[PDB]
Amino acid sequence: TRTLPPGVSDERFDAALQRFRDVVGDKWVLSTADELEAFRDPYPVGAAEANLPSAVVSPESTEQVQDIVRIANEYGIPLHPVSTGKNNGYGGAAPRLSGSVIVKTGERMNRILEVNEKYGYALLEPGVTYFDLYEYLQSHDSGLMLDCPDLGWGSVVGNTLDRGVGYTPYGDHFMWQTGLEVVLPQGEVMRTGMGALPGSDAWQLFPYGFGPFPDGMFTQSNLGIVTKMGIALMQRPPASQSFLITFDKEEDLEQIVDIMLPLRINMAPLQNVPVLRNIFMDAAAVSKRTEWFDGDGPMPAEAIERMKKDLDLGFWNFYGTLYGPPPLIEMYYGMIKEAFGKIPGARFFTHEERDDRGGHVLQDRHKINNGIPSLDELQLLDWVPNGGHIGFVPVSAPDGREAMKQFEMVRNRANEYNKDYMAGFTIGLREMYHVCLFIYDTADPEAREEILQMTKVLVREAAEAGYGEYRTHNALMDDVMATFNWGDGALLKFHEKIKDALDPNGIIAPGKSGIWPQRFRGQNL
Amino acid sequence: TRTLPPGVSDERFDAALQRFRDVVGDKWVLSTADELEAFRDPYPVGAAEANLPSAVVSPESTEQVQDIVRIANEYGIPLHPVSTGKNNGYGGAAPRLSGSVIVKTGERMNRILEVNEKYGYALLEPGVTYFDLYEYLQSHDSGLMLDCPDLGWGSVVGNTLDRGVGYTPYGDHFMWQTGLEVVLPQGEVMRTGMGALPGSDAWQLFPYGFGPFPDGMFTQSNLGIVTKMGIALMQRPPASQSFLITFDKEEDLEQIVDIMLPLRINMAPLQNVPVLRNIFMDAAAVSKRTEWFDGDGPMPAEAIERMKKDLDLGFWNFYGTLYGPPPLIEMYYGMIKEAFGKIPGARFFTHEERDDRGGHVLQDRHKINNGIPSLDELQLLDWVPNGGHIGFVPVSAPDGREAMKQFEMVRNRANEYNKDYMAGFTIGLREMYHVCLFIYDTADPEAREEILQMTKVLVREAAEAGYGEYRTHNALMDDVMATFNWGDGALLKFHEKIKDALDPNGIIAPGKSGIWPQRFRGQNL
Ligand SMILES: Cc1cc2nc3c(=O)[nH]c(=O)nc-3n(C[C@H](O)[C@H](O)[C@H](O)COP(=O)(O)OP(=O)(O)OC[C@H]3O[C@@H](n4cnc5c(N)ncnc54)[C@H](O)[C@@H]3O)c2cc1C
Ligand SMILES: Cc1cc2nc3c(=O)[nH]c(=O)nc-3n(C[C@H](O)[C@H](O)[C@H](O)COP(=O)(O)OP(=O)(O)OC[C@H]3O[C@@H](n4cnc5c(N)ncnc54)[C@H](O)[C@@H]3O)c2cc1C
Ligand SMILES: [Cl-]
Repeated sequence: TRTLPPGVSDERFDAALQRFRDVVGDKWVLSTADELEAFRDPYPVGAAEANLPSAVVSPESTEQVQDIVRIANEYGIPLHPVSTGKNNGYGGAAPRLSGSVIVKTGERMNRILEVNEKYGYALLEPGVTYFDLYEYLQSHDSGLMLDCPDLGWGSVVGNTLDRGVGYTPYGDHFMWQTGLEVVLPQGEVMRTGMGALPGSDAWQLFPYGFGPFPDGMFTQSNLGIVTKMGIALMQRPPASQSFLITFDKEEDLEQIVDIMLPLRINMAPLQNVPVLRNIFMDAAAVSKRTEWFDGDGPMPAEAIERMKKDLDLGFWNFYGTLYGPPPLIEMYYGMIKEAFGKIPGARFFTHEERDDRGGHVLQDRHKINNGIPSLDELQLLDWVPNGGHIGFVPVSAPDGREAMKQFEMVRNRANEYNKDYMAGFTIGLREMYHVCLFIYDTADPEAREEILQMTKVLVREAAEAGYGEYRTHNALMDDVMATFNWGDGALLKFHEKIKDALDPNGIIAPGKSGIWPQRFRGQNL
Repeated sequence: TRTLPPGVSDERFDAALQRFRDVVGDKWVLSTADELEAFRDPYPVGAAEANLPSAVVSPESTEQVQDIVRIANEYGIPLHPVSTGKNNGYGGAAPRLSGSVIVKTGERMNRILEVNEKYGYALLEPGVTYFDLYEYLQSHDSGLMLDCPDLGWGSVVGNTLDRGVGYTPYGDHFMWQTGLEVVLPQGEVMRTGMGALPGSDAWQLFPYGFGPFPDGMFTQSNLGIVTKMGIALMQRPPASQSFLITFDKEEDLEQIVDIMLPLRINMAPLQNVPVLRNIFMDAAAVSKRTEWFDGDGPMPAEAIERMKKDLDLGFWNFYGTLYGPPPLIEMYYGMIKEAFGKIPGARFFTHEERDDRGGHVLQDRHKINNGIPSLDELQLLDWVPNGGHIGFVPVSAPDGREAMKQFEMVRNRANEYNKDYMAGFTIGLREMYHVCLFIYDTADPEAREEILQMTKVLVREAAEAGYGEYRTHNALMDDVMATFNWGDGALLKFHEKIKDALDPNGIIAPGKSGIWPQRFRGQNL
């Protein structure tokens, strides 16, 4: 049965589609069931269908975005803006609110507007992928490098707008975002920062501009459709070296984290984002689950030991990258070896010392940590048939006992649903993330429903222990925002007031981050 | 004549005052003419009286702040929140809107709530000064250091809330701010970030939390009264060394800036915030104008040469600090000397080589750059009798030709209004600030009016050249916000919509950053 926007008749929707076609062109509006299939969540959560788009509209310009927004206000049609729509693990391109129209800005708004070599920045449209930007930098013999997530096919802009992250020293994307242009919910256009000062050359140089600083309000947000965004770019160092440290025991996590923090907090000797990945995560990158175990339930201890031995990895595997002149790299690596070498059974390998199957993750991290985009990690999804994942990422203090508590409680819950504990821990400077990926058969309704029910429990149990998530899937946005309820839900009430003021017709991505406009509030959508 | 809130009778104001006394106590509400004199702008701008407070209220707790806000809503009383009220150069404690009540949060809300050594942060109430925090750190044998502005008597919180800055690697205060608690304009209380997740230990560890990131909306803002704020604190390095480079010629600025940028953008070898100060600024720090010139009009070339020779300084004076093990300091200093030494006439001095009168600024920067608070810079105000200053700080690209343009155009206008050109240039990573302090006799109505009219022209001329200011004085807030008018004033319209939604009764600091609530908009206040 045809997916329609809430409250919009078939006939009114057909009329609205024609209005959208008049703006963007006939071939740039998709609305048949088969056309829309590719815009459904590739990794669906829950057995029942959810997050169904009614159409996709691909504008070519900011003006076209403004016109689309105006039409949507006239008809009361919700709009879900994306850049490349590769938010896989958190819903893909699919809207939180079923019946919403996807506004795929990146399809045609895909220009690199400027890369400035001297000051080190890019000004981008949403369709510029990490692969696209890398190709530009390489072909122009740039001295700059980008910072990419694990998969290079996403958007420099879209990733930033969900507060996505990478692993170089510029890994905090939002931090390095500098200036944006946004179409607000009734169709008006605004530039932030020094972009608001006509003729300023400092849009990509100074983020704040004058007065209240608004750019963060457009991240994980439903307050507009971003059409341009700037980001700072780091100079490529003269040399780099990546390394792996394998740690043999599950319980080593406590000591690893307690050493990681002091080596990272001053940004040296751990100069990049430290990542600690468990054996399940590293095995999934290079092998299928059935290589190790084809039975029912959690993987047994004997099979875990076989993964470690066959791949020459530990239960916990630390990956890092060093940058600078060779003598600096040598000094930092010496410090790292001295510190982590206090853990019995730790073994060290550089990216030059591992050409085996087990070393494939090290080789991938060496690319990612050097701003070389990759799709190697798509192999994770071959862990089981029809593989998909959902991301579950609580934030906590960088403390070894806190890490052990999280490890144990998530693994306990995963075991109940016969899901592997595939996880790592990362630190920024002062904060810790528990990066959990649950991989499952997307073709199995039971597995889809298990994932939904399990992750709802994980969210609750984490919150009960004082951990909240930094980012989440469509299916969990209400649940996660409900955990941030200090002062009787004060934060959400604040967001709601702002949403209603900027979006009185309730058009833009209703329900993103649990923030619903008045007309949808309290309706179990 | 008694200063009253706009539209509020003597009798209604008296009733509101009594309600405030019922909340905070009789001695914590000030409302006599004599009491209020001390809360006037110490460095008034314009001949006519302006920015007059009607009262000062000193709450002891968040709950008291909430009750004050509720009372202000009921009686229509505008509230200007401050921490320590030392925003000298930009209005002091005085409200933009005459007749507003100052809410001096810092008088009694002055506790250090937490200093965490391991993760490196503080959680603070508004009344904690830089001197207060330094005394705490020293007395507890901390391994942390703070980042202070030039004068240590301000508030760690209040400074951050105006996007104030210091000069260590943690010089961007707002960047390192992590979590806040705020009373919104109708009296509800909210915590940002992980503070919104009850029981989280990560309020001061991870700034963003979940969903749209709002903390920037409370800086240079009138959207609430902040009651608590967290900030990250850097670990103190094992050693440090400060240095001065004197450059003899006015025209050397171009080359200095063009060398500064590449030495700073990678955060090495220039590890701290680079500052370049002119001879007027450095002379004023150590001497009176009449030492050099007692005549009418701009200082002649012969007197400028005498300042340089007697103080053994250049026209432009570069100050920097290096941190780390002695070998690292030596290497970086070598790189800096090699690079800047290409400018003919450059001379180098370390903080160990130069404890003469001219070197007093070097010794002060060595304190500031090491998180040691100081009030030595108050000596600037002795340049002339009854000395005050106004801050004028345009932002531009870190380009030598741009610097020369700004130098010349600001100096031209200063000369025309008989004001000394006291200025420096600083760079962040990618952006440049032209830090102008105009010192004048605050007791002279003509001088006050000249300052106002000159700075209005400077704001306009800067905007015409594509430069906007990062921060400004009460008297210039409307003018500066008017320059950020891309898209027919889109930015201000956005701010106004948010202001009216959160503050329907138009209570909090009307006119801050040029943002007026509906009831005051378009009224020439
Ligand atoms: C195995 C695996 C590994 C992963 N590793 C990482 C990783 O290392 N780091 C990481 O960050 N992610 C990671 N992800 C998640 C995901 O792949 C990336 O974050 C990806 O870059 C996001 O998709 P995108 O860039 O296409 O953004 P989009 O899907 O285009 O945008 C994401 C969201 O941002 C908002 N948005 C985007 N564009 C606009 C706009 N123009 N206007 C307004 N709002 C907009 C919307 O809410 C949208 O849903 C991983 C996923 C998988 C499956
Ligand atoms: C010679 C000289 C040198 C200076 N050098 C520097 C320098 O190096 N760096 C720099 O940043 N400044 C500098 N200043 C400016 C000024 O001294 C400082 O920034 C000072 O720290 C600001 O005053 P404060 O900390 O008392 O903040 P306050 O005056 O208390 O607050 C400043 C503003 O922030 C807001 N605010 C404060 N508290 C709250 C609250 N609780 N809730 C809501 N809003 C609030 C208000 O708008 C308020 O007016 C200099 C000034 C002079 C005269
Ligand atoms: Cl409120």
